[PDB]
Amino acid sequence: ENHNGYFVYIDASGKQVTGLQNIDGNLQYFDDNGYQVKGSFRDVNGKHIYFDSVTGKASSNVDIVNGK
Amino acid sequence: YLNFMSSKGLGITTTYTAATSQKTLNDAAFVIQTAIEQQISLKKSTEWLRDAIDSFVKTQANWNKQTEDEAFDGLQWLQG
Repeated sequence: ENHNGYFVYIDASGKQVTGLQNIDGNLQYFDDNGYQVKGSFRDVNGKHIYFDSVTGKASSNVDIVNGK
Repeated sequence: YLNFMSSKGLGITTTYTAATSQKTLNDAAFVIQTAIEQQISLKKSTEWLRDAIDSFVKTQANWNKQTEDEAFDGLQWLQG
C-alpha cells in the first residue's frame, strides 16, 4: 500500500511492518513510521546495507563513511 | 579521533559520525581522556600517546598529502 508517497507493507495478520524484512525472497527495510526505504543505506545489527533506488532491494554499494 | 583511540583499547569501540550529537561526542571524549590517564599511570610514560597521536593525525586528509595535490608530471616526478 502507498501512503503519502510511500510504500507500506501490511501483513496477512493485518499489522503494519517496520524494520528489516525478507518479503517473498527480497530483502527490504521500513523505518519507524512503516515507510519503505529506497536508494539509501541502513544500519541493522552489525550490517551496513544499501537498498536499491527502484525496488528497495538489498544490493552492493560504496558509501563515504566518515572521510573515506 | 574517538573511533581511532577506541580501537586501541581506550574505550567501547565506536562508530561515531559527524552526524552524532555534539553532546555525545564530548561525553565520549572524556571517557577516552579518563582511559588515557589510566594508561599513563599504568605505563608511567606519555611516549606511547605521542606515537598514537602522530599516527592518528596522518590519518586525516587535512593533515596529510591528500590535501597537497601530489602530482608526478615533469620534475614533480622526483618528489611529488
